[PDB]
Amino acid sequence: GAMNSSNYAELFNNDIKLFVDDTNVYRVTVHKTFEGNVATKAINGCIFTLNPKTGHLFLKIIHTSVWAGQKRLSQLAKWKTAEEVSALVRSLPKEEQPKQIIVTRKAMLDPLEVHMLDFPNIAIRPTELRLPFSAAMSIDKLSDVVMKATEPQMVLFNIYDDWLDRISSYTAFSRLTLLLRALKTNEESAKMILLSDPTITIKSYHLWPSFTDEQWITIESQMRDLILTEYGRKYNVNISALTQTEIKDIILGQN
Repeated sequence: GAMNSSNYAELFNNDIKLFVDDTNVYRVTVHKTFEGNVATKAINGCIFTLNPKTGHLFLKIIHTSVWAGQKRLSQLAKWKTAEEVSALVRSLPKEEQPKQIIVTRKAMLDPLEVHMLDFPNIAIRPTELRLPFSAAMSIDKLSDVVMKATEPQMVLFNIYDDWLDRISSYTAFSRLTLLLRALKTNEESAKMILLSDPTITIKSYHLWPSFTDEQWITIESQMRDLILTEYGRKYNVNISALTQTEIKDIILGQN
C-alpha cells in the first residue's frame, strides 16, 4: 500500500527501507549560442537512494554517456533508475537488503516492479507524501561530486553526517526534510543561514556544518522562518496572525 502521513511512523522501526527519487537522473541545460541556436545539453545526474533510518545515501551518479545513442531519454531514465536500484539490491547481502522500496514518483512503480520481480518479498510502494528530495542538487557537496564525475560512479554518503550520535532517526529525518524544503524554497537564503557566523565550520567530508544541539535548534528555526516568510510573501498572508498549528502545517509541506 501507499505510504502516507498515517503510516509514516513505520519509517523509524528496524525494517530496512529505501526511498528512491529519480527527479535528478536526466538533467539538461539550455543555452543560446551566438548564432541564435538553442543547444540543449545533458549534464550529469543522479539517483537519490536513501535509507531514512541510517542516513545512508547510495548516490548513483548518472554520467551523460549513459544517454549515448538513445532516444526518448525521459522514459529511458525511469528504467535506468530501476536497473541501478536492482543492481544495488543485488550487491547487498540478504541481511542488508530492503524489505520495502518506496518510490517518490508514481511513474517509478512499474519500472521498479518489473526489475524486482525476482525479489518476491521486497515491497515496492508508492507514496502520497510530498518530499523535497529533488533539492538534493542544492547541497553543494552532492552537486559537486555529480558534476565532477567522468564516468558512472556509485558514491556512498551519510546524509545525516554524524547526527545519529546525538539524535534519533526521526529527528534526523525531520531536520533533513526541513533543510531540503528550505533549499527548494529559497536556495540562496537557506545557504546564508547555514554559513552562519565566522565560528562555524564544515568538515571536509560532511554535507552540513558542525552545529551544537542548541545551534541546530536555532538553525532549524531560521529554516522554518524562511519557508513561512516565502509563504507569507507568496499569498500576501500575515504569518504573525497564523496559529502554531497552521504554521506547523505549512512547514511540513503536505499542502
